[PDB]
Amino acid sequence: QVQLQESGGGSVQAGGSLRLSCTAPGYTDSNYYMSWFRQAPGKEREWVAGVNTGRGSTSYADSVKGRFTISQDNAKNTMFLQMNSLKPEDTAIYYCAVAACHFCDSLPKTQDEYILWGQGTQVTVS
Amino acid sequence: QVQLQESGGGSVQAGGSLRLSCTAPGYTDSNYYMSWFRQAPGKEREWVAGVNTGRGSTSYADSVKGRFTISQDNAKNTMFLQMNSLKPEDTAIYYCAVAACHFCDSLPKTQDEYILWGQGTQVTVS
Amino acid sequence: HNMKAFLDELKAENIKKFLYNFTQIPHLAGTEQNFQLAKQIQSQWKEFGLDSVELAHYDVLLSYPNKTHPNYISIINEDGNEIFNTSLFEPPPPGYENVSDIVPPFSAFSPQGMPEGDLVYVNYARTEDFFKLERDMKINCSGKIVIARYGKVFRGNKVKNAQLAGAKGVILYSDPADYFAPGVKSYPDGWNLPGGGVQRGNILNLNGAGDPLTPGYPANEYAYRRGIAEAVGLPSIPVHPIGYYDAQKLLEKMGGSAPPDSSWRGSLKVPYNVGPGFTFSTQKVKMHIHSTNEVTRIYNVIGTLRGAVEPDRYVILGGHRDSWVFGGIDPQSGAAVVHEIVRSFGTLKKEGWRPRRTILFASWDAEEFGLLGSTEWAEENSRLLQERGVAYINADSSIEGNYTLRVDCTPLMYSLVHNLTKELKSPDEGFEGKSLYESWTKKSPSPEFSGMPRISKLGSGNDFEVFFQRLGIASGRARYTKNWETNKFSGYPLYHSVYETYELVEKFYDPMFKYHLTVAQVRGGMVFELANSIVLPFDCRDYAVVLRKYADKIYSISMKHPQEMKTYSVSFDSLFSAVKNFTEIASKFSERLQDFDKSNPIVLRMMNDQLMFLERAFIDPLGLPDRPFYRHVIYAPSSHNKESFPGIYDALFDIESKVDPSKAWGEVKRQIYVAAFTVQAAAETLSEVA
Amino acid sequence: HNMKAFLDELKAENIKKFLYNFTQIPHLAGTEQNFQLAKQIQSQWKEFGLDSVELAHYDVLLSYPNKTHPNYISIINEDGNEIFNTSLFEPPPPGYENVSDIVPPFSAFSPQGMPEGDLVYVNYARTEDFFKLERDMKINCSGKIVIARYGKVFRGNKVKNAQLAGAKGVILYSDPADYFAPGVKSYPDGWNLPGGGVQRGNILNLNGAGDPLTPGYPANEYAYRRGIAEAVGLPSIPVHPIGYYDAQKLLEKMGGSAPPDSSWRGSLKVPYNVGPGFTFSTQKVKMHIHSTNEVTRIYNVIGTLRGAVEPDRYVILGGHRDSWVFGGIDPQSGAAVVHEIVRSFGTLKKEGWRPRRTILFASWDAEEFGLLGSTEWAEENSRLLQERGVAYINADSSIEGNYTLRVDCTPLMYSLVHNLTKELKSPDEGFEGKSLYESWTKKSPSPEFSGMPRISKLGSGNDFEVFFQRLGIASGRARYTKNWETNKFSGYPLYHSVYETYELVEKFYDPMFKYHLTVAQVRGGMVFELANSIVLPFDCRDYAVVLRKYADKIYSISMKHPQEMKTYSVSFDSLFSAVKNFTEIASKFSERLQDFDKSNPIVLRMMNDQLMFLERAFIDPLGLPDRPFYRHVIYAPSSHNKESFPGIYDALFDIESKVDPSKAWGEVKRQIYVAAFTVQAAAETLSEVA
Ligand SMILES: *[C@@H]1O[C@H](CO)[C@@H](O)[C@H](O)[C@H]1NC(C)=O
Ligand SMILES: *[C@@H]1O[C@H](CO)[C@@H](O)[C@H](O)[C@H]1NC(C)=O
Ligand SMILES: *[C@@H]1O[C@H](CO)[C@@H](O)[C@H](O)[C@H]1NC(C)=O
Ligand SMILES: *[C@@H]1O[C@H](CO)[C@@H](O)[C@H](O)[C@H]1NC(C)=O
Ligand SMILES: *[C@@H]1O[C@H](CO)[C@@H](O)[C@H](O)[C@H]1NC(C)=O
Ligand SMILES: *[C@@H]1O[C@H](CO)[C@@H](O)[C@H](O)[C@H]1NC(C)=O
Ligand SMILES: [Ca+2]
Ligand SMILES: [Ca+2]
Ligand SMILES: [Cl-]
Ligand SMILES: [Zn+2]
Ligand SMILES: [Zn+2]
Ligand SMILES: [Zn+2]
Ligand SMILES: [Zn+2]
Repeated sequence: QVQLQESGGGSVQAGGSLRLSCTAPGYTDSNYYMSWFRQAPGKEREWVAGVNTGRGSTSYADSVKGRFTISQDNAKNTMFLQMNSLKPEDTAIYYCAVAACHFCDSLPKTQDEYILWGQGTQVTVS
Repeated sequence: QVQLQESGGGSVQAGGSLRLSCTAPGYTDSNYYMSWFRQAPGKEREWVAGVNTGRGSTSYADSVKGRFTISQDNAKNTMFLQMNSLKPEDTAIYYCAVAACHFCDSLPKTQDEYILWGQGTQVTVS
Repeated sequence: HNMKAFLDELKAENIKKFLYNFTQIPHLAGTEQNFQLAKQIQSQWKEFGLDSVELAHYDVLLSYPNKTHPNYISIINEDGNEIFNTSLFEPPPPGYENVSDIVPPFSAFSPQGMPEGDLVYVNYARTEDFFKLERDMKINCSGKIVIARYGKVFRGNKVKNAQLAGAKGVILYSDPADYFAPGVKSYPDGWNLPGGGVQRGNILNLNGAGDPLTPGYPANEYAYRRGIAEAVGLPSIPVHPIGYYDAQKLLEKMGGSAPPDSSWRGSLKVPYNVGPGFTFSTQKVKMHIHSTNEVTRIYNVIGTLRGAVEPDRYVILGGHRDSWVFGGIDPQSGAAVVHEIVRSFGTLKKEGWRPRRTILFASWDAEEFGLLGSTEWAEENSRLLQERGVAYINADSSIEGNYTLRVDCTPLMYSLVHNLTKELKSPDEGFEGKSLYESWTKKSPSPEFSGMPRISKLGSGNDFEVFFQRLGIASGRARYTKNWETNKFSGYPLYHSVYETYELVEKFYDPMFKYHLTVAQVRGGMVFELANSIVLPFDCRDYAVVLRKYADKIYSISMKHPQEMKTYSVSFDSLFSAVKNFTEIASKFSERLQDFDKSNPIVLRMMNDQLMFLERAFIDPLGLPDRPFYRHVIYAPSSHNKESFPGIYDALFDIESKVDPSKAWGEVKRQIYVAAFTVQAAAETLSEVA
Repeated sequence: HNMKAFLDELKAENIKKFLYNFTQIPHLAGTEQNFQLAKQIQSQWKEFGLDSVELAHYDVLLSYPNKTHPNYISIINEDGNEIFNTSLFEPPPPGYENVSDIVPPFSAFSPQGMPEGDLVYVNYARTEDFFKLERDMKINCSGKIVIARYGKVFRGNKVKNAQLAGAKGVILYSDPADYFAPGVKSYPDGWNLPGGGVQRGNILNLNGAGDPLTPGYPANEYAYRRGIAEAVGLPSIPVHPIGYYDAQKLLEKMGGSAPPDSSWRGSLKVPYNVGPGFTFSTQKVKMHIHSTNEVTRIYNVIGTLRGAVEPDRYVILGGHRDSWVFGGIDPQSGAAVVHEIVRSFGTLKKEGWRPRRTILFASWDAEEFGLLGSTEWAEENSRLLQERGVAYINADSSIEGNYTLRVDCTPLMYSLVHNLTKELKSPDEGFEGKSLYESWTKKSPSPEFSGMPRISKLGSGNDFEVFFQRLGIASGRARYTKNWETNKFSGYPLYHSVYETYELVEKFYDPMFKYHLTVAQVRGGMVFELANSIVLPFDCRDYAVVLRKYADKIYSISMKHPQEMKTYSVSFDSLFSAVKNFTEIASKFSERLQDFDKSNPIVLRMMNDQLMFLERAFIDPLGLPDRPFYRHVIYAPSSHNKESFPGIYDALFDIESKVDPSKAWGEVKRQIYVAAFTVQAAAETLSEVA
C-alpha cells in the first residue's frame, strides 16, 4: 500500500505563493483521478481541485476557481498545486486523494469517492 | 432389503397342475409390476407372465398363453401362478420379479426393468 | 385512456383513508390480524377490477417472544437478586392503550438462554471496533456480554462480529446520537424516539436464501426442512434490543479503559467506559431471552390484470404487508399507495381499456422476518419470471421525509424516469407550477451531470432482492426521503418502534397526503408505461456508462498495492476491453432500434426481447463465492456490504493480512476473468442476432 | 422449395467423396493437420452458400506422448534386465505405411511416472470387482499394479476405482471377448480388432466441466487457469492401453487365487489367476509413462444460415472433427454427412429459399479429449443459447453397423421423428418400397407400443451434453447401428484403433453409402422441420408419459426397502401429484394449440416460446449434489452412470452401508422434494399465461 508521499506546506502571510506536491508511487503507468480536499478547523472536508488525466481536464471549486493551478511533472505519477494570493480564510489542512482510472469519464468531487488517501498539512496566516 | 419369500415349486410328470406363490413384504399398501421370468438350463432369461395392479391387467407370453394363470391372494402383496397342462419341455427355474409402481402405465417385459429379484425353482419331467 | 387518464384518477383522500384503515391493529407476520388484512386486501382488489386475485401461503420459520415468560435483562448483585430490571414493554402511544396483541420489543431468531457475565463496550459492533478493542487495548471479549449501538452496518453483521469474538451475548440499543434528531420534540409532541422507544428487527444472515430451512426451493406443504443446527444464518448467542432510557441506567457503573476516541462516545450522559467491570463491580448482568422459533404460515396476495396484446410479459408491482406493531410508515404508507394505484387501474379497465402486457400486483408477507414472502414466491415462480419477467417495481414506505424524491433502479430504467418525472407535478413547497423533474433535479443533483437528477444504486435489503440479485429482472424503487447533507441520522427516529402510528404520518409527515399522491403517481406511471409502451423504455447506453464507472472504481480499489499487482502480474485489460465492446455494441443496437420499423410484430417481439434479456445476461449461474443465491455479477451484495463487482471487492478485502499472497492474488485474477467474461457475454447478447 | 426439394439434393456419391477426402491424414486435436482440415471445411462451407463461416479458438489442456521417450510396459528380473517389452507402436494398416504423425496408443492425461510392482487382475475394474477382490478374497490392491479390461463402465470410472483402492497403476486391455466378434475375420480381411490393435481414450472425470483448468467459463486468451494439482478429474496413477497380443503374452505367468467366477475369465488362453505373483516370480513389471500435459489451441467451425422470419431462433447441427489417428467412423463418417447437408441447404438458399429460423452448423474440436470444444463454445454463448436456442442436433459416426437406425432425443421430438421417418425411403436390405419408419419399427420395436419404434434416452457422453445437461436445449441424435439381441460386443471392434480407415467403411460397412445417405436425410429433415415449420414440432404429451414412467421406476428403486421408508416416513406423493398436474396441464396446452389460430404473429410467437422454454424448466440452477454442471433434473448423468432422476438415485445408492440411516433418508426426502418442485414448476410454465 502506497502512502502518496507529499510535501510543500508551510505557512506565510496571506497573499503569498505556495507550492504543494503529491506523487503516487506505482502510478507511473496509469491514469487516475488526482484531487485535493480542504479540512478547516472545526469544519468538514471540502473539495478543492482535481484533474482527470484520462481526458486531461482540470477542474476547480467555484471559490477556488481562478486562484489555484495544477501542474504535472515529468514523472506521470506526480502533480503540484500552485496557490497564489492566499487569504486568512483558506487556513485548512490539505489532503491529497487519488483514484486510478482507465476510462476516466467524470472526475469525482466527493471525499468518500476516493480510495487511496493522504495526511498532508497546510496552514496559512494573515 | 426384502427377498420376496416365495415357494410352490416341484417336480412332476408333464401335463401336471402346479402352483407357485410369491409375496412381497412391505408391498401391501402399494401397486407393482408383479411378473415372472424363466431360466432354462443353458438358455437365457425371458419374460413369461405378469400383472399390472395399477390397471389390474394380466398378460402372458405367446407360448405361455393358455397355460399359465395369475390369481391374487387375500393379502394384496401376494400373487399365485397356476401352471396347468405343463408341456414336456418347460423345465426352467422360475424367477419372481416385481417393481413397485404408482401410475402403472405399461408392464415391463424385460429382466433389466425389474428392481428386486428372487430365487425360485421349477423342474418338469416327461 | 392515455397516461393522463390513469394519472389524474389518483386522489390523496383515498390514500389517506386507506392508510387510516391499515394502521389500527397489530399486523404481525404469522398472526391472525395479518390474515384478516390479507383477506380484506384481496376482496378490495377484486372489487377494484382485477381479473383474478389469489392467496399464496408458505410455511416458514418465524420467532416470537414467550408471553408467559417475557424477555428482559437484569443487573443481579453478588447474592443473586434482581437488583435492577429493564422495561418489559414499550409504553403504548396515546389512543392505543386498550389495543392488545402488541408484542414487546425483541430480536427475531435470537437463541434462547440465560447468559450471565461482565460487559464491554464495542461501539457500533463493526469489525473495526473489535479490531481496535482487541488488538490495541487488549480486551478479550470472549465470555462477556458486549454492549453495542444501532448503526450503519446491518444488525446481523453486528451479531456475527460479536459471535466470532466469543461474546456470551449482545445487547443492542438505539443511541440518541444516531436516532434522536436535534431540535424536534419526542413523540407524541414531535417525531423523535422517546426513552422507552425500542427498535425491533431480525439478527440473521440469510445471504438471500429466504426461508432458513428451505434455501433455494419454495417452502410448500411438502418441503423438507433441515435441522435447526444446520440452519442458514441462525445466530448462536442471545441478543435483545433496549431503549436508551434503560441503557442510561445500565452503563454508568461500567468502568475500565476509556473510549479510544470521541467516535465511540454517544450523546448520553454516560462515561462510556469500554473496560469490563462495574467500576463496585461485584455484580453481573443476566439476560432472560425466552424467545421461541416455530414454523408458521404466511400469506401473499397476488392480483392479475391480463394484457391485451402481450399476455406473455409480466410487469410486477409489490410490497410487504406485515409490520412489527403498527407500521404507520413501514409498510402501510406504501400499501395505501398500491391500493390507490390498483383502484385506478381497475376503473381504467372497467371503462374498457386494457394494457398490452400483464400487470401483477403483490402484497408480501414475513418481510420483516428476512424477506420470507417475496423470496419464496419467486422461488416457486423462478422459471416464469426468468423467461417472462419484464420489470419489477417495489412499493414500501412511500414517505420517509418531506424533502426529496429518491429513486434507485437498474440503469435500463434511468431514461424513462427522466421522461416520467417531467410530466408529473412537483408537490414540494415552493417550485409551484413546475414539473416533478425540475424540483427533483434541483434538490438532488447528480455529481456527474448538473442538470440530471441523481439515481442511486439498487442496494440489497428489501423485497426486490430475489428479483434483481438472483433472477436478474430490472427492478426499481421510488420514495420520498429527507436531506442527506443536513440530517445525519439514518432513516427515521421511530423506525421499527411502537410509535409508527397513523397520527404520526397525518400530523408530522404528510398532513395533506400530497407526497403520497406524487409517489403513487411515479410508481403508477412507471407500471403504466412499462405495460403499455410499444417499445420497452430500456436504454443500454445508460448501462454502458455505469459499467465504465464501476470498472474504473474496482480498478482503483485493486490499485491500492501497485507493486503487488506488478509482482504477481495482475491486469484488468480484459475487463476494460469487455466494457469497451459493451459500449460499441450498445451504440450499434440503439441505432438499429431507432432505424427499426415498428409495423411488423414478429420482429418487434425480437427487438423487445433483446432489451428484456439484457439484465439476465449479468447473472452468473454459479453465483458469488460461498453465496449461491447472490448471482448478479454487477450489483450483488458484498460480503462487507454497506461497491459494484462484488467478487473482485471480496477478493481484494484484507489482502494485506494474508498468509499466502499468491493464492489471494490468483483469486483476484479469477474474479477479474469472471467479470470480464460476463460483461462481454452481456455485450454479445445485444449484437446482431444471427 | 418444400421438404422434398432439400431432401432430393442429398446424394451418396458426395458423401463418399467427402469421407474419402477426410480420412487420409491424421487429424489429432491440437495438431497442424486438424487446423488445415478446419480451414478446408470453412472454405467449403463458404462455397456451399452459408452467409458467414468463422473460427472460434480456445486454449485448453491436452496430453501427448513423448515421442523421444515412448511409453511402454516392461518386465524386469531381479538384476535389472528388461526381459520383456510391450509393443511401442500399433502396426500400420496396409496402404498407410508411409503415413507419418501417427501417435502410438496412449491414455490421455495419464500422470507421468515409473511405477514398479506386482500385478493383480481386477476384471472390468468396476466397484463390485474391487468389492469381490479385497472385501471377500482378502487381496489388498494397495501398492500393486492392477490389470483391467475395457468394458461397460467408462474408463475414467475404472481409473478412479483403481485409485481409491491404492493401486500403483492400471493397465487397460481390450479383451477379445468384449471386442472380437465371432466368425468375422480380423482387419484387413474383416473388421475385427487384431492382436496389435489397441484402443485409445481419455481417463479423466470431468463431470461436465469441460476444460479441467477453466470449469464453468470459456478458456479464452485471458482466462485464469488453476494449478495442475487442484485440477478437475485429473488421475493420480499411470495408465496405459495394451492390445490383447501383448496381454495374452503378459498374464501367463500371473499366479495366485483362482478366478471368482466365469465372469472374470475372458477369452484369451490365459489362466487369469487373480492373486498377486508371477509364480519365475522374482521379476516384476514396470511402466514407462512419459506423457506430457500442455495447453494447446483448438479450433471450432461455426457457419450461419440466417432465418428469414424468425432470426432469433437457433437450430444447431454439429459434430466433432478431431480423431485419434484416422477416424473412418468416429467422426468423419458424420462430418461427411454434415458437409452434404450443408451443401444441400446452400444450394437451396442459392435458388432463393431461406428458412424462418437461423441454422447454425458446427464442427467441434478436442472432443476425444473430454468434449473440450463444444463445452467451451456453449460456455461462451451460454446466454444466447439459453434465451434463443430451439434445439440441437448432433451428427457423429453416422455408421456403426448395418442393421437398425437408432435415435436418442428428448421426448419433445418423439412425434416429429415419427413424422419424418414416414416419408424417407428405407435403405435396409429387403423392405423394398417401404418408408424408413416401417423398417425402423420392424427392426427395433418399442416395448410399450408394438407399432411404434423405440427411441432411447439421451444418455450423456458426447457433444450434446452441455446443450442438454447444463443449458437445457432439446437435443437429438440419429445414427445407424447394429443388432443388440445378437451382437454382444459393445460398439465396433475397431473403436479408437488405428484401423478406422476409409477402406473399412468402403468395404465392410457402407459399400454403396446408402445408410450414410439415409442418416443424412434423417438429420437434414430434422433440421429443416425444426427451422421451417410454422409451429414447433414439440409435443409435451410425449414428455408426460416418460415422466410417469421415470417416477414409477424411481419409486420402486426407493421401495427396495419398504420398512426403512415406513420407519423414517419417506413418501413420494408430492412427485406423483406433480406428474399428474403435468399431464393435465399438457393436455390443456395441446388443446389450446389445436384451437389456436396461426394468422396472428405475436401470439404465435408466444405459443412457440411456451413450447421452446419447456425444456429449460427442468434445469436446477444449483445442479446435482457436488456436480454443479449437471443440472437437468430428469436426464442428468448419475454418479454411477452406465436411471432418470439422478438425485434420488444418487441418494438411494448404497443406503444399507450407511453409518447414519436417518441422514441418508433425509437426503432421499430432500431429493424427492426437489424433483417434485421442479416437475410442478415445469408443468406450471405451460399453464395459461397471465
Ligand atoms: C414460557 O415460559 C413458561 C415458564 O417459563 C413455560 O411454562 C412455557 O412453556 C413457555 N412457553 C413457550 C416455551 O412457548
Ligand atoms: C426483576 O424481575 C424479577 C422477576 O419478576 C423479580 O423477582 C425482581 O424482584 C425484579 N427486580 C426489580 C428491581 O424490579
Ligand atoms: C417537514 O418539513 C419541515 C420543513 O422542512 C421539517 O422541519 C420537518 O422535519 C419535516 N417533517 C419530517 C421530515 O417528518
Ligand atoms: C522426452 O524424453 C527425453 C529423454 O527422456 C527428454 O530429453 C525430453 O525432454 C522429453 N520430452 C518432453 C518431456 O517433452
Ligand atoms: C526393452 O527396451 C529397453 C529400452 O529400450 C531395452 O534396454 C531392452 O533391451 C528392451 N528389452 C526387450 C526384451 O526388448
Ligand atoms: C453388414 O450386414 C451383414 C449382413 O447382415 C453382416 O454380416 C455384416 O457384419 C454387416 N457389416 C457390419 C456390421 O459392419
Ligand atoms: Ca425457500
Ligand atoms: Ca472452460
Ligand atoms: Cl451423433
Ligand atoms: Zn418495509
Ligand atoms: Zn421494516
Ligand atoms: Zn465421436
Ligand atoms: Zn471417440
